[PDB]
Amino acid sequence: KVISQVEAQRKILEEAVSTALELASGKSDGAEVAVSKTTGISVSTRYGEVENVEFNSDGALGITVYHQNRKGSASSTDLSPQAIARTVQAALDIARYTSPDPCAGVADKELLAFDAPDLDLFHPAEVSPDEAIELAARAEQAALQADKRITNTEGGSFNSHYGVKVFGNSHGMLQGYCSTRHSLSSCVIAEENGDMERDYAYTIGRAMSDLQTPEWVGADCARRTLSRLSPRKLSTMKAPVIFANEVATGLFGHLVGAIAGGSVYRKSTFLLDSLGKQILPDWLTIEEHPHLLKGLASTPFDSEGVRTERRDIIKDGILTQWLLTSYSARKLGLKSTGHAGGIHNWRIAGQGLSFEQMLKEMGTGLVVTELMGQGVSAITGDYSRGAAGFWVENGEIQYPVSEITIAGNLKDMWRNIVTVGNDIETRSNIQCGSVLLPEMKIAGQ
Amino acid sequence: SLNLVSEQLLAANGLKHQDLFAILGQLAERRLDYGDLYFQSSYHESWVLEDRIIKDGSYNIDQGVGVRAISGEKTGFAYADQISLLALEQSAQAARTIVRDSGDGKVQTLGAVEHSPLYTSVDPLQSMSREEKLDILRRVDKVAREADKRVQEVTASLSGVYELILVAATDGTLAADVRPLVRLSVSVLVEEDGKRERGASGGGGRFGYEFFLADLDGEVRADAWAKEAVRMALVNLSAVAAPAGTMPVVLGAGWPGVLLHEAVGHGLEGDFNRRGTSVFSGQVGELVASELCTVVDDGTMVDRRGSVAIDDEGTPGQYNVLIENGILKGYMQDKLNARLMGMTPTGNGRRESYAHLPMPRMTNTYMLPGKSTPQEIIESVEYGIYAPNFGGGQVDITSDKFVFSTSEAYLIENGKVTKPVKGATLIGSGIETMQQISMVGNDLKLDNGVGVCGKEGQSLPVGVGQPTLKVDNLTVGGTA
Ligand SMILES: CCCCC[C@H](CC(=O)NO)C(=O)N[C@H](C(=O)N1CCC[C@H]1CO)C(C)C
Ligand SMILES: [Zn+2]
Repeated sequence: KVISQVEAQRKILEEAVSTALELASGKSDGAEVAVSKTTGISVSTRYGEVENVEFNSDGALGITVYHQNRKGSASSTDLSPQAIARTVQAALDIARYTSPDPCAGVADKELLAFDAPDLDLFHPAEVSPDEAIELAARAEQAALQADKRITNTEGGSFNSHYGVKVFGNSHGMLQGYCSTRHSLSSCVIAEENGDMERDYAYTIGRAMSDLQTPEWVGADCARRTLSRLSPRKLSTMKAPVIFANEVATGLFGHLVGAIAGGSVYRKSTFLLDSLGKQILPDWLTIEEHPHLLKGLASTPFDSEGVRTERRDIIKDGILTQWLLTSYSARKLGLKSTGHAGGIHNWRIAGQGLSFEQMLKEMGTGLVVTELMGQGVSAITGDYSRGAAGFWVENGEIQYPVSEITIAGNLKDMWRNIVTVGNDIETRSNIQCGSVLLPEMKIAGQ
Repeated sequence: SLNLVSEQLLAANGLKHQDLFAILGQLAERRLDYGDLYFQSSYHESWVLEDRIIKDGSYNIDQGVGVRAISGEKTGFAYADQISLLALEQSAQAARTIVRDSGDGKVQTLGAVEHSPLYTSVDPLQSMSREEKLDILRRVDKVAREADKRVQEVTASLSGVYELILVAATDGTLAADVRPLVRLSVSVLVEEDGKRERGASGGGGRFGYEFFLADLDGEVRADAWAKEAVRMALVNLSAVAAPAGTMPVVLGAGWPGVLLHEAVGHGLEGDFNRRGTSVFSGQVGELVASELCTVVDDGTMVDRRGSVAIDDEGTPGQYNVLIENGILKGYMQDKLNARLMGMTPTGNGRRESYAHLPMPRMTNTYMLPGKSTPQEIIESVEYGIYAPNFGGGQVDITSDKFVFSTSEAYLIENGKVTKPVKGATLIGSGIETMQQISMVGNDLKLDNGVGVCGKEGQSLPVGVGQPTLKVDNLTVGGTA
């Protein structure tokens, strides 16, 4: 039945885009309009009882217009015809006061997804609040009952939403798509000898039937939380570092900002001179897969309506391309690569070792499992972040560690990766296993 | 303000006082401790200069209603991006489903009370011409570029928000606010012999854009900040590797008050303490910081970015002493957590918008000044770091571990500030770090009006402050 609510919403959104474009058309050289609507439920439990029930409904329309290469933008959450009219007028008025900028404008017609692919992103569920509560409660209760050292809770949580997005522009593109996301988590607190620790586990997917069970979530939550108890603060040292899979994804994630066209044309990236250079090991390829069916970050077009493409961003260690949008492409004398709004599923294969085998290879060193702070310079690659994780000796985890930092430079870190594990994290945009680096500076006692 | 806001949010949308009664009544059909209606309309603009031209401008509008039903620990919540009777009815009928049992229906009569004005009700978007606003950005560009030949790029942005809110609750609260907020941000890139670095400055508060053209220590504020961004960039360009490990750290006055925001601020929000999940839970009356430390959260500061004439529950902003001479005095609250803890609202019940739940949140968090001069503090260090500016920070309130990352820092060698060092993340335990504060300066200042605090995905304008202070032992995430 929810399919009908979504199809009604989609028709309304399509009409809102067409209305906005027509209102802009006689007064601008170009215009781009995006609208979205997201609806669903978010629930939490505390000690297995309902805590919060939140009903979500968010809508939005944005327009950008261009005249004499001058741009103006406006947005509204109200999608009434009169609100749309006011929004269009506001953008047009702004464009009288901004300066001509020839790199600005609607994306090139030759790059637009006029006939956008169906990526099967929409798997709705009629989950009632009571059903949502029971899933959250089950996850939380499974964590709480795992071990008597679990003495408090931050709850179970369940989220289920559907979305409709429509984009159009003055080249005649008008395409939209629907999507869903569902997730289930729990987060509990353990104590030992006057030390409290918190950790969490979760499952996420586009279809409810892709989720791990509540009991799986709770068991993982408890396992992770209990593993943090009674940490040591390491002494200041140099040692090898494994980025556990869950933070290894973020290690590769820093690449996005460093090869973004916006950073490149402004010369504000440490990789400015690295296009076609080997910045990673010669066996390492980062594959982008924007059209994976049901993919967590799949998209049929970027935020400027540009087609998304299968590309090897890194191929055998070599940086093959920048991540360009229409504006940054134009600054560089290039064409958009369909990266307005970010990256669309990165995949990095393992090199054959399990996490356990990686511990044995390293022998002695630090496993980082959680990082804190920004501490990454876009312009130099300098890296300094707070860390928690585990000390490893004799190829075995010895004790958890916290209240330490890890420091280095991304250029050196990336180039000298020893291996990547087969323990792939599969809940994220970037998916990879654990990553072994030969040395970082660890600050501590 | 209440009559003006009521005319704009209620009367203009076909609503009367008696509709408020009807909707609160619908909530009170259920067995609730509390219910509220939160109305909002807001207007945001931004303008950006880059490559010596006005590149971009935006105008963004939002409005809506949010409705909560609360019973003990429990909150039902629904909202709509429109202010209408139907939106209110739909939202109340969803929110009240948090409990099935009938209530007695006994609500308190709605009645507004006065609160102290903390900022103008004049709309900052309409109070200066567009070309005058753009002239602010043009002057920032010219000043930054003239400051040093190595300046190659300048991005300067101006943003302004005008927001009306009204809140009505089953406990009789009826209150409104009119909230202006403006911000100027400047980013510069410097280049020398193929080496590049960046610097930033800016600020603002709850007033019109004229503030950026007003005098700051004998110069035009915009000009002073343009020069500061360049200065920061050039320092960073010259910086060498930071040392690694535990050492004394002297923090500058102002924005380095991120220390307090992370080390104690979030940990003293009442939601975590009511649940027992904060390291500070049950520690009222204990020594949680050195005896030189008195930390306040102050929502009452005229014109400041982080202030709240009323919070989002209608509670007027307060000067709340959290830590007094090292002793924990209490927590920041919202109405839910105050009731559960047997305490009272403190003026810390804040929500990002009508589309989000309020929770306990900071306003302006700062440490009171002490007796030491900043020079005396620097002179006390044989080897360590002086960090007069930071980026951001983060805390885990359960394990009591926090970080914050330098944006300008120097070695101290033999009681003198010497070489600039590269950005480093500093890490410590909150309580243990506060207990290591051995000198507190006589030079309190707050940040320029730049802070955004995040909690549970909700961003808010928040201030920090402190004098210069010395932390005897803190772990510095350098490489050297
Ligand atoms: C009042 C907030 C104090 C700083 C802490 C916050 C994050 C936070 O809420 N931590 O608990 C932050 O880093 N905010 C940053 C921040 O506000 N900054 C970073 C540099 C200056 C200022 C500019 O907005 C960014 C990430 C938004
Ligand atoms: Zn914060």
